Amino acid sequence: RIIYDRKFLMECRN
Amino acid sequence: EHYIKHPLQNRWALWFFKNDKSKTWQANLRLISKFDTVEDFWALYNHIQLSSNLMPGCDYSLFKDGIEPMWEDEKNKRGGRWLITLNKQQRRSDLDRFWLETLLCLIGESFDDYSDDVCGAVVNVRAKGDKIAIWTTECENREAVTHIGRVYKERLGLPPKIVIGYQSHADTATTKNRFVV
Ligand SMILES: Nc1nc2c(c(=O)[nH]1)[n+](Cc1ccc(F)cc1)cn2[C@@H]1O[C@H](COP(=O)(O)O)[C@@H](O)[C@H]1O
Repeated sequence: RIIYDRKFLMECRN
Repeated sequence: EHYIKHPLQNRWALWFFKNDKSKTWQANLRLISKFDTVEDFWALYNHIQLSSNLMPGCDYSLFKDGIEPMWEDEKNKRGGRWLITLNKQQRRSDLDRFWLETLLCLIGESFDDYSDDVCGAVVNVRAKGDKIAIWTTECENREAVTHIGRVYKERLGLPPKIVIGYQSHADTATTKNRFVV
């Protein structure tokens, strides 16, 4: 099951 | 890993609603596009208007692919939603913050085993006061609904003073809270 942290997702934004 | 996009658990579809009184509610609801990776999500989010900037009467909806963002959908008709009511001062301070947090809770599968009960989320931009909601598949799944509500409120950073409600879509299409958190 694929889960992502807020922090990881924010790091990807740019 | 050097070259592969980060996949999401689900493919998601972003929808846009603009009111046009000459059309059925359904016909005003239009697909922007779909994505199933983190990079593709940011590619979409980064080019579209902040909610705070839409015309009054517009919605965004982000729903799992195969689930239409309407209560008639097989996966919505027995469900309901956790509702966040904003006032006019929160359009400034909270709307866009809260909405992005909401999207991240969806794409990141933030509700453990009960992320499967999530159908989607919608932001209503309205002169009277904005709303954000997360829709879940079954208003009778007390543990699922209640776990999603708790974690959502935590993620939004809402103080214990603020209480939010969950309403079944049956009631709404006919409003009382089945649960509050
Ligand atoms: N057939 C149909 N009509 C919908 C629908 C829908 O899913 N299906 N919705 C979206 C919706 C779905 C669930 C809710 F709890 C509240 C709103 C709004 N509408 C229409 O817009 C009116 C205003 O709703 P809104 O709060 O989305 O601006 C509703 O009373 C209804 O006539």
